[PDB]
Amino acid sequence: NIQNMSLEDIMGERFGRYSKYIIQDRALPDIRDGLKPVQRRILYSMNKDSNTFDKSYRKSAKSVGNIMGNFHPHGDSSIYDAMVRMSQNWKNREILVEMHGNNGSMDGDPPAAMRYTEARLSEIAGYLLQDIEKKTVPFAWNFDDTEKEPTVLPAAFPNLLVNGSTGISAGYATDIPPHNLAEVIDAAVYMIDHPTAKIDKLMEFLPGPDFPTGAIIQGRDEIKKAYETGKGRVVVRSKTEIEKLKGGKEQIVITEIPYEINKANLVKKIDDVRVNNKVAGIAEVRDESDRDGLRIAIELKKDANTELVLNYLFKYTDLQINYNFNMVAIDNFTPRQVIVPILSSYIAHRREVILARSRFDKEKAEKRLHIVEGLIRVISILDEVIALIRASENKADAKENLKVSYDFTEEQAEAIVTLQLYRLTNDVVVLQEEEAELREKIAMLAAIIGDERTMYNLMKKELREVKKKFTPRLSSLED
Amino acid sequence: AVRKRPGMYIGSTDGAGLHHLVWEIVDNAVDEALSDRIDVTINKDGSLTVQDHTVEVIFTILHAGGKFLHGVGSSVVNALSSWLEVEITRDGAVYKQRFENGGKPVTTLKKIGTAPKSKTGTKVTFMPDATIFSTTDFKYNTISERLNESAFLLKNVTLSLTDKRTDEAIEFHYEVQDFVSYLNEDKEILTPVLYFEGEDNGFQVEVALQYNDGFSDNILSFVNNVRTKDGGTHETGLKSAITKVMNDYARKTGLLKEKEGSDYREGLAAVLSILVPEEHLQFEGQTKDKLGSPLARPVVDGIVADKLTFFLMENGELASNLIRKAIKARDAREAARKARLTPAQSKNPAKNELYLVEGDSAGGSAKQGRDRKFQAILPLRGKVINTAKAKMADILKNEEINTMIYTIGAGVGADFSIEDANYDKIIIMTDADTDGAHIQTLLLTFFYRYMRPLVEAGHVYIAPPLYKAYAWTDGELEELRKLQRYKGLGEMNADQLWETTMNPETRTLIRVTIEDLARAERRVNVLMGDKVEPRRKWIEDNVKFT
DNA sequence: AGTCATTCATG
DNA sequence: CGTGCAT
Ligand SMILES: C[C@H]1COc2c(N3CCN(C)CC3)c(F)cc3c(=O)c(C(=O)O)cn1c23
Ligand SMILES: [Mg+2]
Ligand SMILES: [Mg+2]
Repeated sequence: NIQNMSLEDIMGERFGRYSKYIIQDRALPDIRDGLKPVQRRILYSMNKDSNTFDKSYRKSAKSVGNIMGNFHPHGDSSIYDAMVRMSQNWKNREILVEMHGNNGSMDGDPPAAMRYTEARLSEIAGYLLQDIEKKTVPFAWNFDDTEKEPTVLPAAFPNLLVNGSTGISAGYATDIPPHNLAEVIDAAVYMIDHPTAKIDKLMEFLPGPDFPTGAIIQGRDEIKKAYETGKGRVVVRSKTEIEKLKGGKEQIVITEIPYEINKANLVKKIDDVRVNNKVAGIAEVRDESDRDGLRIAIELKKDANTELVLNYLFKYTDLQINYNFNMVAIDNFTPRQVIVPILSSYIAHRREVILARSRFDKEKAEKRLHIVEGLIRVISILDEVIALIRASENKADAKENLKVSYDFTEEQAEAIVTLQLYRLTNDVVVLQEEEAELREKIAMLAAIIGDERTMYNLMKKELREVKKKFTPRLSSLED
Repeated sequence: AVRKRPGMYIGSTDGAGLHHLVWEIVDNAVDEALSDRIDVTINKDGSLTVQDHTVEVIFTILHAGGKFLHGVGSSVVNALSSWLEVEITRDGAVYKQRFENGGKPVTTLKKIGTAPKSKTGTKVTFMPDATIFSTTDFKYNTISERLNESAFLLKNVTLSLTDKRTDEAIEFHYEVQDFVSYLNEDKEILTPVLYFEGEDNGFQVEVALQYNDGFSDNILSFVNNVRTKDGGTHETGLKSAITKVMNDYARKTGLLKEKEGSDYREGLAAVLSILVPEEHLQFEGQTKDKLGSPLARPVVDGIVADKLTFFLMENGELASNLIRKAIKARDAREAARKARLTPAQSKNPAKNELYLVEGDSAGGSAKQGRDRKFQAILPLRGKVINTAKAKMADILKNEEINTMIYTIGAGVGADFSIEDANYDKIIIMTDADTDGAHIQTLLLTFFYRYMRPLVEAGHVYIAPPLYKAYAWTDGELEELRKLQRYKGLGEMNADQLWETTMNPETRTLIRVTIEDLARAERRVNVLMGDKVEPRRKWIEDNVKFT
C-alpha cells in the first residue's frame, strides 16, 4: 500500500534523473554535428519523408506531427518553434529549413501557426544528412521502440561553429556564436594537415564570429581568450553612418544591429531616450526598414552634439551590447567547456564515419562482384543450367543442385534461380566491364580503410566543395 | 359502516391505504403484547396474516395509533376485507370463525380442535377486498421497513415477516444507540457514537448522536416509544442544547475571535427518545405527531447540555475539530446568501485527499476517474515556482502556490496551523517522465520550506504500471511471460487511471517522511538553492553519465 | 490565433 | 531583462 523514502533520497533520484536528461538530451548541442536532439529529429524526419530542398514545400503541421509521432515525444509548439527558428535567417548564419509564409521577423512578431506555413529542408541541410543511408552514424531505438533514429548526423560541414547554439540546462548553459562557413572550413583543413596547430595560427583562418545580422565585433584578445577556453566577453556594435540633413541638422543612420536583438524593442527604447530626454539632442526616431533593407533614422536637433548622443545610446541601449562566449557542447555523452577537444572529437567522429561508410560500400561492391562472377561462369555452362533447373523439384532443390553440380554458392544460386525468363536472351563482355569497375571500386575503398589519409583528404575535398557553394563576411572585426 | 367513508379511517390509496390497515393491525397486536412475539405472513393467496405469541377482540380492534366474538362492531379491517378468518388458542382448545366482505359471519366461533395445554395465542388472516381497495398486493419491502423501525423502541417485543410468495423472511429484535448505526450504515463517519442518558423530574430522555460527511441532517425523535414525525418541544430542546453548548466550547479555550446555529447540524444524525408520564403528554392538533408539552424543552436541553459540555471538554480531538467544521459550514452558508479546483463532495479532514496533478489534461482524467466523495483535484498548470530561488514576495504572488495555500486551508509559513487543514493526505500525481520528476521536486521543496509540519506528519505523498495482466518491475514481466510498454498515462483512460493509481484498494503511494531533518535540509538547499556551483558538483559527483 | 507565466544559466 | 526548450 505505502512505501517510505527520505526527502533527501526523493530529491536525489529526481533531480539527477532530470539533470542528466536536460544536459544530454535537450538544451545542449552535440559537439560533432552541432544539433540539439529536437533539431536533429526535425532534420532527420523531414529527410526521411523526402521533404527536401528540391521538392515542393510540405505543410508545416504534417511535418511536425510526424516528428512527434515517430521521434520526439513532446509538445508541437516546441517542435514547431524549433523548426521555425532553424528557418529564420537573422538567427541562423546558414539556415537549415526553408519556410513559406510568416515565420517571424527581426521585430520579433509571432510566426504564423503551423496550420498556415509550409516547409522543407534547405540545400545545405542536405549536407548535414549526406550519406546517412550508408550506415555512417550510430542509430538508437526511438522512445517508442518502433523505429531507429540517428544519435548524430554525418555533418559534411562543421555546423557547431557555423550556426552556433544557445543554450540553457541544469548546472550548465551554452552560448556559441555563428561563424563564416569558408572561414571555419579553412581552419579545419589546416588542422587536418597540422593537428597540433595553435590558436594564433588558427585565427589566421578563423578570425572570429560572423553574425548573420552583421555589425562590428570589437575585442581581438577576448576572441582569442574564448577560442582557448570557451569563455570570453566581446563587444558587438551597430554599423552606423551619419547624414547631413538640410538646415544644419544631422541624422544617425543604423543599418546593422547586434545579434539576438529585437529591432522593434531597440527602436522603442531609443525613442524612450528621446521622450524622456535622458540626453539632449534627438529630434525624432524613425524605423525605415522595408522588406529589403534595415534602416533606422535617429534625426538630431540643430546644434546637437552627435558624438554625445551616439555614445550614450551605445551604453544605455542595445545599439551596442556585450556578447559572452560560453562554448559548452556534448562530447562523449558529457558536457564540456571547449576549441581543441571540440575539433578533435569532430575529427575522430568523421574518421569513424568515413571508415564505416567505406566498409558499407565495399561490402555492397563485393556481394555484387561475387554474383557477377557466378553469372560469367553460368554462361559458359546456360543450356545445362536451364536443364538442371528443368530437372529440379522446386526452388530449394534447384539451388541445391546448382551448388552441388557446379559449385555456385547460395547467394549466387539465389540470384540465378530468381532471374526472369527474358534474361536468357542475353554477352560476357558487359559483365566483365562491370567486374573490372567493381574491382577498382573495392581497391579505392580498401585503401581508405587500411591507410586514414585517403579518408581525411576526402573530408577536406568535401568541406571545400561546401564552402565554394555556400559567402562573404557580414560582421567586421576590430581590435 | 366504515366501508362507506374508508379514507376517514385509513386514508385510502394505492396502496398507501392498504399498507395502512396492516400498520393498524400490527401496531394493535404490538400494543396488545406490550400489556412478546408478533409474526406477519404474506400468503400465496395474497392475503395477510398477523399472529401473536379477551386478548382476541381487544386485538382485532384497530385504527390504533398508540403504544406506551364480543366486539367486532367496527374492526376497520373486518369492514374492509373480502374474507377474514380469525382464530384463538386459549385454555386448552382452539376456536376459529370467519366472515365475508362487510364482516358478516360465515360461521359461529367454534372449537376446531385440541390445544396444547393452557398455551395461548391469537391469529388474524384477511384478504382486503379489491372493491374498496385498488391495490391488493402487499409489498414485503415496505412492511419490512415498518416492522423494522418499529422494533427499535419496542425492547419487550420481537417481530417477524415472512413472504410466502418470494419465499423470503426477516425477524427483528433490539436490546437507541443501534438506531444511529442503522441510520449511518453506508455512510462515512466524522465522530463515533455519542450517547447521553438521564432522568430529570418525571421525564426520561435518552439520546445518541453521530456525525457524517453528509450535508442533510437527520434527526429522529421518540416520545413514549412512538415517533414524533413532526418534531416537537423535546426536539427543540435538543437542537437548542447543542448550538449553545458548543458555542460555549468555541468561546472558551478554543476559537471564537470574540466580537452559529444549524451549521452545527450539518451531517449530524441523531435518535432522541423521551419518556413522558402521560398526564403531562400533550401534542398539537388531531394527530400525535408533534410534542407540545412545554416542560420537555428545558428537560431535554437540561440532560443533554449537561452531558456534552462534559464530553467536549473531555477530549479536544473530536471537539475543537468539530467546531472548526461548523465555521466552514458557517463560511459557505453565508456565502450562499452572498451568492444572490474540483472539490470533494463532503468535507472530511480525516479521510479527504488532495490530488495535485501535473497538467489540466491529466487533471481531466483525474476528475473523471476519481471517487468524488472524498477526493479533490487540483491541476497545476506549468512548472511550479522554485520556492528556494524566488523571493517570498513573488512566491506569495503565485497562482499555483497561492491557491494551494488556500485549498489546503492552513495558511503558510509560521502563521500555519496543521489542525485547520482540509486533507488527511495530499497526493502529488505527475507524469512518469523526467519533467514529472522535476515537478515533484519543486512541490516537495515548497512543502518543506513552507508547510514543514504537513511533510513531518507524513501527510504528503506521491502516486502507474510499466507493462501490460500488468507489471511494474522488469522481474514481474518474466513471471507473466509464463506485451505493451506504457509510454504515458495518456495512452490514460479515466477507467484505467483509477484501477491503477487512484483507488486506495489497488494503488501504491510513496509516503514522504522527513527522516534526518539536517541532511534533508542540505539536500533541498543544494539541489534547489540560488548557488549553481554546489549543484553542478553534486551532479558531477552523483550523476552517472557513462 | 494571440495572450498569459513558469524552469534553467548567464552577463 | 531576454535568450529557447520545457511545463
Ligand atoms: C502547458 C501550458 C501551461 O500554461 C501555459 C501558460 N500559462 C501558465 C499559467 N498561467 C497562469 C497562464 C498562462 C502560458 F502562458 C503559455 C503556455 C504555452 O505557450 C504552452 C505551449 O504548449 O506552447 C503551454 N502552456 C502554456
Ligand atoms: Mg508556448
Ligand atoms: Mg510529459
